[PDB]
Amino acid sequence: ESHALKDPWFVSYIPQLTTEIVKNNYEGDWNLAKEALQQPLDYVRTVEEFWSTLNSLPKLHQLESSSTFVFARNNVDASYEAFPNGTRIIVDIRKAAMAEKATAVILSSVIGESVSQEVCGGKPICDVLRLSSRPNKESPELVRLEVWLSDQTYGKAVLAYVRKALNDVGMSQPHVIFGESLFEKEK
Ligand SMILES: [Ca+2]
Ligand SMILES: [Cl-]
Ligand SMILES: [Mg+2]
Repeated sequence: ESHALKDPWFVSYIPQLTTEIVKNNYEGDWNLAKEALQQPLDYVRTVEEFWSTLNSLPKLHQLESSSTFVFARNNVDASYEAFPNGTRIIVDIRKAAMAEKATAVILSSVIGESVSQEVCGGKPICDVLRLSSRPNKESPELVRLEVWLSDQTYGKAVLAYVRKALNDVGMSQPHVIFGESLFEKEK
């Protein structure tokens, strides 16, 4: 007795890219780069499949992979340009011993529709989730989680909800950092 997800999520991994590499090889189109370079993992359709696929991922906090893992609702295009008026919520997890649980909390909150129900009036707004290793000199095991929203007017409220969710299960500054980045600004 599987439990269906509200929507299926297409899960893949992509190599690390840069604006210049995408400009020079993929006509500036990050979605084309993704289509050209991704490897599929699964199209998750049930709660059980979600957990199976998540548990199969590399330990990004142990530098097992340089790839970005993407979860895309209904296989939506995962480029900024496919999110007009959108924003990204960034969650940086500095503490390696918290990365797996933070990832589980954030991904399950969205894929299980808690964010939609509790923040967005039941409308699907969070349509892409990304997960990457992003070490820096201050934080050599940093994992970066991104939540991409189709409508920037929900950004502050989604951030607050996800922050509270993490705080409630033991994860707060300085172990995790939150930010928001409008797609129109970044572009
Ligand atoms: Ca296509
Ligand atoms: Cl915090
Ligand atoms: Mg499958």
